[PDB]
Amino acid sequence: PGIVELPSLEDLKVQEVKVSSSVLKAAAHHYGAQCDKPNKEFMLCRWEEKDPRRCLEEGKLVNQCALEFFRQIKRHCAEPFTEYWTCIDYSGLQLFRRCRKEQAQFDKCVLDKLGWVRPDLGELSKVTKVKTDRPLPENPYHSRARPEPNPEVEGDLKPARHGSRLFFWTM
Amino acid sequence: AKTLLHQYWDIPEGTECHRKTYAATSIGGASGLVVSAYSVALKTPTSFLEGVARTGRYTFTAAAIGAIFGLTSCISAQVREKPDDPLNYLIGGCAGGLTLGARTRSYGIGAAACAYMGLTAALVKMGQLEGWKVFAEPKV
Amino acid sequence: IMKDVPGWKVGESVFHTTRWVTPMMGELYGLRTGEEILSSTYGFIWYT
Amino acid sequence: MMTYIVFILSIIFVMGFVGFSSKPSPIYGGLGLIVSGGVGCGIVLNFGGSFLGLMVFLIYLGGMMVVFGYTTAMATEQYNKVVLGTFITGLLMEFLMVYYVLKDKEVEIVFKFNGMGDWVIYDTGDSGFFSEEAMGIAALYSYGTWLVIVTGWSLLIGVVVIMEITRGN
Amino acid sequence: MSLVYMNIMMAFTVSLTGLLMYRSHLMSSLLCLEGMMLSLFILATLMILNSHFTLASMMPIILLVFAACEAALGLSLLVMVSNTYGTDYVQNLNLLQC
Amino acid sequence: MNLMITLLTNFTLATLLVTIAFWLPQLNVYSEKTSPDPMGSARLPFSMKFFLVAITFLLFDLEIALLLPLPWASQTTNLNTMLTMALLLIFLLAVSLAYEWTQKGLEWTE
Amino acid sequence: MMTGRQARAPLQFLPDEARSLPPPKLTDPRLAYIGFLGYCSGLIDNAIRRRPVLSAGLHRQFLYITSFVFVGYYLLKRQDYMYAVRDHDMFSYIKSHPEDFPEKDKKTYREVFEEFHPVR
Amino acid sequence: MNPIILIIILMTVMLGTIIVMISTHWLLIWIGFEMNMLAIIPIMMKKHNPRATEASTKYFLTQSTASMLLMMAIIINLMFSGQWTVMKLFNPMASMLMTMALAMKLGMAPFHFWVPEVTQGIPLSSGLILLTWQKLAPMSVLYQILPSINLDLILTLSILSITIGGWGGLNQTQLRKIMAYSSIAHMGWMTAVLLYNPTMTLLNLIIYIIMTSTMFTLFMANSTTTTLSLSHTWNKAPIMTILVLITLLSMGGLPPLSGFMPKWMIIQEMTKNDSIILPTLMAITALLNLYFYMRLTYSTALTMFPSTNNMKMKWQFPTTKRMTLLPTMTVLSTMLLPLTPILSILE
Amino acid sequence: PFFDVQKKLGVDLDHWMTIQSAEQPHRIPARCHAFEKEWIECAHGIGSIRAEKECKIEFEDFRECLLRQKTMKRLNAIKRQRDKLIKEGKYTPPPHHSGQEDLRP
Amino acid sequence: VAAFLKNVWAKEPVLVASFAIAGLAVILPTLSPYTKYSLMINRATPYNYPVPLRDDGNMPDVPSHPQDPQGPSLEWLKRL
Repeated sequence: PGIVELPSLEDLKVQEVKVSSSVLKAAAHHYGAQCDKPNKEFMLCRWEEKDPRRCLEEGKLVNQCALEFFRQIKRHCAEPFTEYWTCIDYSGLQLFRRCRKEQAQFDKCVLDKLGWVRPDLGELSKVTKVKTDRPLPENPYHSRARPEPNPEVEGDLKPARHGSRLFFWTM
Repeated sequence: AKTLLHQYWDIPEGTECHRKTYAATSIGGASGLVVSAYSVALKTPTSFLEGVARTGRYTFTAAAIGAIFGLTSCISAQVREKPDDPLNYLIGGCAGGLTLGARTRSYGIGAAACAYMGLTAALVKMGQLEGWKVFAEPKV
Repeated sequence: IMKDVPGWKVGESVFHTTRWVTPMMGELYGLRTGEEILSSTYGFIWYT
Repeated sequence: MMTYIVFILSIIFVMGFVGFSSKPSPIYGGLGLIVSGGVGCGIVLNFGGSFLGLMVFLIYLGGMMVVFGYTTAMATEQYNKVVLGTFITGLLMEFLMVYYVLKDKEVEIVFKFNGMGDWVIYDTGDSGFFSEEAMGIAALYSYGTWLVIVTGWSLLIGVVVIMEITRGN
Repeated sequence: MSLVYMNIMMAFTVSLTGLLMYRSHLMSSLLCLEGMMLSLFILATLMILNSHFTLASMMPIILLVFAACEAALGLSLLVMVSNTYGTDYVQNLNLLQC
Repeated sequence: MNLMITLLTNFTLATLLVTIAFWLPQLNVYSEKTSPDPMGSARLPFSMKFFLVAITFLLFDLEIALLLPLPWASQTTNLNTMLTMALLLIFLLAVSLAYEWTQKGLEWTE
Repeated sequence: MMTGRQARAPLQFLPDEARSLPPPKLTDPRLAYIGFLGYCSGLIDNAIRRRPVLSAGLHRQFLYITSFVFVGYYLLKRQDYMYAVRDHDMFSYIKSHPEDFPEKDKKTYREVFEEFHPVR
Repeated sequence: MNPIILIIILMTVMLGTIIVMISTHWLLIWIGFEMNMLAIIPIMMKKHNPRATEASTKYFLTQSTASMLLMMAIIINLMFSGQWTVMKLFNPMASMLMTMALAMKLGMAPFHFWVPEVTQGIPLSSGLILLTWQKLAPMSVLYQILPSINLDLILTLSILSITIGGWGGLNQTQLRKIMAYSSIAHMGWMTAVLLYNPTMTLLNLIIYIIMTSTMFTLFMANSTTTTLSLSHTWNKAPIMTILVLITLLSMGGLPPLSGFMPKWMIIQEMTKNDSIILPTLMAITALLNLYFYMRLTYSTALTMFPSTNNMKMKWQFPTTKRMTLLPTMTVLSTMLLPLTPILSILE
Repeated sequence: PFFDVQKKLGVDLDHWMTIQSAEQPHRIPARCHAFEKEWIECAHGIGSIRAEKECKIEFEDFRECLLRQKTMKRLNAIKRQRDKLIKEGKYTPPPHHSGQEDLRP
Repeated sequence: VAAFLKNVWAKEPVLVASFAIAGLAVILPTLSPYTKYSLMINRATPYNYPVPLRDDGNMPDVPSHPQDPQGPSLEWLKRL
């Protein structure tokens, strides 16, 4: 069959977000609140195209914008975030309820230095709309032409001609 | 069991008697092996050697049936100079029936086997000539 | 690797369609080390 | 040789079957079935079926084979060539399949079998914050209403049938 | 197909050949039947979990339970045989030849 | 790999202890005993009650297997259907128990 | 053969299109035969229980005849419906595919030649 | 057995067969088959005889092997198709496994060995329930999978069943074994026409069910289990002998009786497909079924075997058995030929 | 006979479990959802004969997704040729296939 | 009725207690007003990703941001 179209290694190169899982989980809510538009555009592109190779540039935007998140943490709120992600990182299940005072201090510093509001319950899990310029793929499954169905039955039901026509039976 | 009949039928009638005789002997030996397997399964022998003896007896009887039938049919089709004729297979079937009578050590079984096996072999040749089907594909 | 084998096209898909198919684990870690294969395919199940 | 672990386990599985396909004695056949059940539970454990593996340990071994051995203890009163013969025969054919599929990597008996490890056909994704098989079983009450009804009626009818037919009157 | 499919099918085949050749007892044949059911269980759950068929994961448990219920019934029949001839030998179940 | 290591360690400690218990005083020198229980000559008679409670355990164990995934199933969205099916399963279990009770099934092993 | 025809309206004894057909007459010979079968069954019922065959149980014989006639009338209606369905499908398939059913040139006997085999 | 428990068990048998008939999932087919087996086991153990226990054990072992082969076929089709819809199978091996599983369930030769055994060891009502009701669900499953049925295998099973049933019924003296071998021959007839026209399979199934019901009802009404009591029946009640003579005449395919209706129709669907040797061979073999039916009619109604002195006492008591639908089934099984086109309601 | 009680009565008893692309708990997709979906939307309502003779391409794709015969056959060919060239000494593994890649994230 | 109930409370208290508990379990969900709270607690759990919808141009009810006033609220679960 066909040859798989694959992007070159230069198309896959981007500056990574080299942080651990607890670092991301500490600032997950503010990352969702602030970096919402490129994330939602990338996820809509992924769910509509059904192909990673067609979404790569959108993915790059995520790896840009998230980085522009963390730098703003590093410039202004480095130390409370350091304490908060360390407290998150200690516990085995990375529970949020074990680090309430550090979370309060980090949120207070962020609000009074950057004006970011932490989302409430169910706010991040909402379904939102995205205005984008790329067109809707008319054939994402690459489906070919369906077979033509059989002709249907039409017309009134006339009685059987000369009955059953089974051997000597007249009807 | 389909490749044995194919290798028997792809030999043209009255051309090489050895290959036809070998193919018919193989078909008869397969039939005798099946019969002996069912006999030793359904009726258990009193000893292992008795079972091997019964299996060998059935296999040799049916192989002799096939070899004699194929040899006689090919020789008669060679000497009578007509390949497409059920009389040759009738002669081969009666020769097989006489072989059955010689194997079972009796005369009445030999005569009945001659008559019915000659009729059956003539019917088989007639069906091969006219394209009769026993396992007919559903076309209607 | 396959510059010598005749009748071989490099990157020939096994599917008649051009739609993207999620790569099977052997397609990804086919030519890697044994420990990477073990960590990738049995790391979660064998983790306590 | 670690990457063939499931395959290695599978060998013991079919080996355990020759433990009781030869039928040496109901106690030894039950022991072979116990070993085969533990090996099969390990096999399904290596595929992610933890609940189904513990179903095998809890219900097959601890539930049903216990009753089988318990009824065995009421028969086959305590105190061969054929058992050892078919055990040796089955082991020889089993190692013949092992050697052939480890040699030419592609065999066939009825279906075409591949000689690579079991790890190739695995999935590269992640299931998220749930186990897919766990919610598939958990959908027995939300989706499988008809299955629950027929299974419960079958078990009730089985209780009635069992206590009816052993009355003897 | 995979290697474990061959091994599970071979296990089913040898348990089937074990069932079809009775030696002396009936409990051994019942154990062979439960071995066949176990191999069916393993094959079905391997196929189901390989392909991420989510709902079908409810199935093999039923495949256990029903067949396990059948096993109980079989045991009762054996006990009835053991109540007549005192043993579970298969060579006493020939009263219907005539 | 940790569970397999723990299982192998427990198994090898068990067989080391069994071998030590079964072979350490075997190397001592003692005197042997003759080859010779209230029922030595009598055969074992069959009892229907033990087999009956065995099969009753098996059937209740199968219905326990059916009833088991309720902790996972309680997190569903069809809560009315889940509650109805769970109550129906336990009700059929109780119905089987009561029918075994009424027909003198639990007699002399009550 | 007709398994795909009655696949969109399943388990229908007599569909709506069956009402477009003339119902069987009450004086149908088949209905009279089914009523005669019911009367014979009533006579056998009288006979096997050691009763006067032509005398005992007039109400039972009447119920036998009535039930047989009822069931037979409905079965006959279904039978004519399904034969009409067969004819309709046959004619529709002939009309839809003209190339598979060519009209044959119907020659007279002055052009055709038939071999003469004398009997003597 | 309690009447309530017997009623519940009979509705469980009916529910299992209905579950096999109406389901679109293979697992539910398997579930219904196990329901049917588990619920029909105690009916064979109604009298608590050693023969009944051995018959139930043989039936259990055969049905267990058949159900396990059916599950293997279902699992193979699952692997090679990824779906459970009851339709054509997508592997020849699964089709072969399912076909031999349903052949073991129906009693087709060479899996027939349990049918003359088991039917001998169980009462007449349970034997009737077996030989009529247990053959509905496997025939439905065979009906649904005919695009994947191998023609060679099914025709081999059909001719083996017909020949073995005739040659087996040629020997027996017991009535139940005769009905078992007759059943084997009739299912050979029904499966021989399945791949050509399954409406004829339905018609032959219905006619066979009516005839077997009539014969077993007559045997229950006269309380006869061997041929000699059936011979004795002429003194007690002659009308019963006339009825069994007419029903045995109809069971052999003798025109103008209704038993000529199925097989002739079967020939009409096999000469259309240019298969001439097989229907002629099957009719020639069914002449043996006609032979042992003729032997039974010779023993019962066409002559008068001697009776005993105590039979006079039986002249003083009328029968009180609930002969349910006996006249209707006697009429329907014998005078149904002039309504032959009614089979078009089964198309 | 197949008495379609479910479609006549409008009830659903086992149609949710018949196929693999059906509605699932938490919308969990199977590994061959798209292939089976395409095969089903081909073969809908055209009959079994036209289904088996008209879109054999979609059924072959679905079977290839299900069992992966050709994928592991290609993997066997690649690994066998790699082992042969390793034995012949004309090939070496790159550092990124040996365990010193310092991978992506 | 009251004599029978006192009689079974005298002879078999275990069965009386079991039947009372079973009856309470079978009639109490239909009367407690907190079952709907369980239903929308189980509904509000985000197991999957809330995949966004493409803005055709007229969707006033759906929000454009997670912190927008549109969409469902969760103050009832916060308070209860």
